[PDB]
Amino acid sequence: KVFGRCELAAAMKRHGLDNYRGYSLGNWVCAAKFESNFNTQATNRNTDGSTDYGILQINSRWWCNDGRTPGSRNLCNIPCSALLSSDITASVNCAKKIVSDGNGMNAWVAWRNRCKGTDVQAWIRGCRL
Ligand SMILES: [Cl-]
Ligand SMILES: [Cl-]
Ligand SMILES: [Cl-]
Ligand SMILES: [Cl-]
Ligand SMILES: [Cl-]
Ligand SMILES: [Cl-]
Ligand SMILES: [Cl-]
Ligand code: NA
Repeated sequence: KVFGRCELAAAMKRHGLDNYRGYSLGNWVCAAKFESNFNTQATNRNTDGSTDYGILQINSRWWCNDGRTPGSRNLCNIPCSALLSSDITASVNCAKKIVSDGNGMNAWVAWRNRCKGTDVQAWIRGCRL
């Protein structure tokens, strides 16, 4: 599924991400824009052989099982395929564990490089939330 901007803002609010760990909804929408362009089916292979999955590009190195990332963990206790669903519940539940892990949203390098410190409220501007 390719979400629209306000459609994703609304889904992320419905699943309790807005202000989760103090990160306003615009931060989460911005992170999803630059990680996946709002596409739930996005996958990207890392140099180290791990893969990133879904709207928030969650990595098989730590968070999900894909069966092809040696020495990896599955800390969200999910198949990485669950992160590619039209329903964002698994991505949101896993993202909540990631952002709790101690470095906040810096875990998402695209958030650090493209969203952190910017006018992230622009991402939810005009949305009926
Ligand atoms: Cl957009
Ligand atoms: Cl915001
Ligand atoms: Cl594996
Ligand atoms: Cl594990
Ligand atoms: Cl699995
Ligand atoms: Cl959803
Ligand atoms: Cl933080
Ligand atoms: Na894994």
